[PDB]
Amino acid sequence: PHRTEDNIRDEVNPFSAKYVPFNAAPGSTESYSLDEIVGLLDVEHDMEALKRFDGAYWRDLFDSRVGKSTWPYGSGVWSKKEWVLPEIDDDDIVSAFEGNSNLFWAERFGKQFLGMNDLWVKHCGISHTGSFKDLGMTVLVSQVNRLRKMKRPVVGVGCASTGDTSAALSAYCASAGIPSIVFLPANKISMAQLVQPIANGAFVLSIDTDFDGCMKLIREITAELPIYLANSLNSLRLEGQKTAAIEILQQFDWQVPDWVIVPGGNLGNIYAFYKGFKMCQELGLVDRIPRMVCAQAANANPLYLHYKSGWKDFKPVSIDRAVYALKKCNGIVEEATEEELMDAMAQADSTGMFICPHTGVALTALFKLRNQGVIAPTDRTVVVSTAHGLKFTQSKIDYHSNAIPDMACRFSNPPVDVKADFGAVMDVLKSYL
Amino acid sequence: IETAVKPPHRTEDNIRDENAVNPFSAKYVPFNAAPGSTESYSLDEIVYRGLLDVEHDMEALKRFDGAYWRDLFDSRVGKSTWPYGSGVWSKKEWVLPEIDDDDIVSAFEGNSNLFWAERFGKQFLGMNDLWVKHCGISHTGSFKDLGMTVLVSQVNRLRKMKRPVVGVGCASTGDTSAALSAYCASAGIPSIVFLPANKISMAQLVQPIANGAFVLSIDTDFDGCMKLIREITAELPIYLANSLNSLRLEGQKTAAIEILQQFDWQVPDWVIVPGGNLGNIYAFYKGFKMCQELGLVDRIPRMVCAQAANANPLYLHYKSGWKDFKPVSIDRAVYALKKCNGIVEEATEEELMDAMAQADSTGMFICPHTGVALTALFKLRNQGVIAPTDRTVVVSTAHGLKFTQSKIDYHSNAIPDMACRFSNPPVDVKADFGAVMDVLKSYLGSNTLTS
Repeated sequence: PHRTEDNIRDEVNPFSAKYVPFNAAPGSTESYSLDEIVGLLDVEHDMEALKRFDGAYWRDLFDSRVGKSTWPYGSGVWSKKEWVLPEIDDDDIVSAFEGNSNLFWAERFGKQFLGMNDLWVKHCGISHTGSFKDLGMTVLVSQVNRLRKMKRPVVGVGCASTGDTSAALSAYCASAGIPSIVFLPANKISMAQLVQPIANGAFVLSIDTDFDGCMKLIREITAELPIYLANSLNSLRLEGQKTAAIEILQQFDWQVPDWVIVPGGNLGNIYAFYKGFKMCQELGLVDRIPRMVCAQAANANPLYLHYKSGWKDFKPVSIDRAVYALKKCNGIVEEATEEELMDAMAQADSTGMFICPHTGVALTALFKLRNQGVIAPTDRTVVVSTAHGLKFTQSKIDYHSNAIPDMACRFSNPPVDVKADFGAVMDVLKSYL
Repeated sequence: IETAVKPPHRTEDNIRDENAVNPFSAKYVPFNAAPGSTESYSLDEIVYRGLLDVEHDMEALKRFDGAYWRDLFDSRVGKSTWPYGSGVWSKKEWVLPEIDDDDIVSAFEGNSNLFWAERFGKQFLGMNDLWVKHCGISHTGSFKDLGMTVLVSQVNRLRKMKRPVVGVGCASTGDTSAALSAYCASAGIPSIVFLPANKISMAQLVQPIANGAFVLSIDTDFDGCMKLIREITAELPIYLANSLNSLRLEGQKTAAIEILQQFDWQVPDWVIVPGGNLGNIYAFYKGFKMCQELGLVDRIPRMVCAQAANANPLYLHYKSGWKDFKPVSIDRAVYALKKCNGIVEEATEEELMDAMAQADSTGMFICPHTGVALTALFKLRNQGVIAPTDRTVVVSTAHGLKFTQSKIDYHSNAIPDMACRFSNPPVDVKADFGAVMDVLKSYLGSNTLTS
């Protein structure tokens, strides 16, 4: 007769968190009940309250929740609730038990292509929406669900993008029965790109105008209707995303890896991991944080240049957080060309994986840093995969059919045509074998 | 009191640290018979006297009580050690007891997400304890990975014992082939796909291709193809994917053990298994059964085999009380369903799709088979067979991401001979505040009279 929510409702909160200006002096502070958006905001937890419990207490508390199907600890994010949204009521949490993603030992690729024996991939993309964003959306949508119930007018959530952010947002909104709206220029509508929000019941508007005319319409609409924008409560999603780092540690029985390579499409990622590794060390779960590499596609943004110039010319798509993080962990930034990224992807896939392009960027960077002697053959290294390879089948098909203009596709493995003659078949097989 | 761990060591070397007599073993046995024949797993038998089944020495296993097994397995949860980091190998003693960890080929498959379908359960079925076992949320996006790690590990073992095995072959284009080639690539074992040229589809073969499989586009049909395969394998040491079929079930059954483990060893009332491949339902039965026989739990759940309408004679036989059943091979499914007081139900193409759209509307992103499973669940709910509070688990065998075209077609009302009654296409609107505000107002249902 009872659901898991009842089961746990059967059992003062010392923990809390608040918005704070990202990296400031004694500054100000906002509440999560508010919709502040700005200087970027950062979520700050009461470290004083948390330090009242030692490292062993936190390691054990979290480990005791591993493998459970209870509410809401069955989630890799909520199993660390005290460090994410300490004050939310379990009744408001919107979760699909995201997290607890596969931590894969890349034995063959590590050894055959990098002379490594301890290379791993954190498959954040192996989840229900096929994206790392689910970790952040469970937090954002839960908070929105909380505010909604406190009768703080919130008729729905809005979004103006067509990628993974939108897919994860609409999936969680649908889960809580919260209206989800997607605002897009008609010429940007692609059934393929919108398959998830669409399947998830989102209200997708094909507006006859351009991006600018669209942003203008959104601003006007949200100005008169209680509709929060996806990338508005951006700071909140990092609280969910940072648990992936805590998870890596937990999965290694609380041993800190030497290197963690994070593909930086969204530069908030690297900061989220840093935030997660950092909270673990500050609270004594572990004694150190790993050095991190921000792997970027060539010419994606000025981050790589600044890194090469020792950060000297850096002045606070917003690389502030990434710079801060990399500085704090003696980090590094490396690039990968379109062709390196794709060839690395084909090489990884040839060893049995089925990765996303970003992971190709991460592995290219790993290759380079290996040659440069920065990363040792025996360094325990973790590459973060943020999206399921299945989302990039067209790209793989193009590469393997040598259909990518201005690229050799040197590792393509197209089907081999052969006549239905025992002799002919035996000959091609003989060569292959 | 032990030597410090070496930095050049991998988790595989790290566990080689072990030496007495292994009390556990398994062998091929004729499926469902009386006292008799047997063959080793190192052998390549396929039929007997016809299906083979893997039998474990229950005598040896029963020497350890239920609590010992529950605790041994639970102690491996959340670990990244070799090979226990795998949801399959964490139950090694019950899968391939004699294989050496050095021969195991694994990508730490298993430990898949067990999701509480709160909203769908309550809103569409009046249920409070409905769950989905996401076997499809894995590296190849398929449930087959649980079986291929076992099959490819065994093949890898036989290969190293110098028992000639130059590679593995396959004549299909679906998930089986994707999982097979991924694991083969992982062990550096040649993988070959034999297909008629007219059946080659880059989209259907993206994984074996990306995984380095040797894909042959043969100018002939299916029959000419099977003939060629029969000939090739007769002169070359190449095992066929669906040849060592029995072995795959050993891996697949761990999904059932995992469901129990995830519910803190509490047996669900119902488990609904979409039966495209009829071996699935038997694998789950095998898993639940072994847990009860060894005392981990004291009962098995009742099961439902959810089939697409007219997929095979299983549904009919079930309706005729199995009376007319005479031993693509439904023998295993029948046996299992009989053993657990099981049920068979159907779903039409449209019911399956509508159910899929309804499930997705609550936040999921399921495969068509899950639609079949939910349609069956709906029916059994109406019939009163399944109670509103029954702890029920629906098994999803493939990631919804593998069926985006299908969803796109349905939501764009482009599926011939179907209403697509729950399609949710994008809504066209003019760039006018008033216009936009009007559609949103309607959507948000902010009217008090037509609320």
